[PDB]
Amino acid sequence: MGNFHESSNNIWLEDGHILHAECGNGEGDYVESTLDLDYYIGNDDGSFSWGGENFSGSASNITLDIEGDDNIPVLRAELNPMDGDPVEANVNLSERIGNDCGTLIFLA
Repeated sequence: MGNFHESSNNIWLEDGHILHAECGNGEGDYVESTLDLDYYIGNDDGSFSWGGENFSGSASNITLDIEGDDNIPVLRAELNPMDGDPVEANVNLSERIGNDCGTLIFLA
């Protein structure tokens, strides 16, 4: 899973596409890393898809909010499906987002 959220600091989103977080390596220090969703996440039928891209290309007001008692970075934004009428999509970055040696990585 994307425990990186639990082992990372300053978790948020910029312009709804750029991710920033300080993930450690193990020695005891933190490492500032970032990940691009515009090339990692896409829009699948008005929903979020892990491993896609250009998700924002058909989305609006894309922002990341915390949800749960464990503080899980959830990205919510209105996506435009192929059928019609945009639907509110919500994806938890922690779902498939990890931190390798402090660097931001994706669960593949």
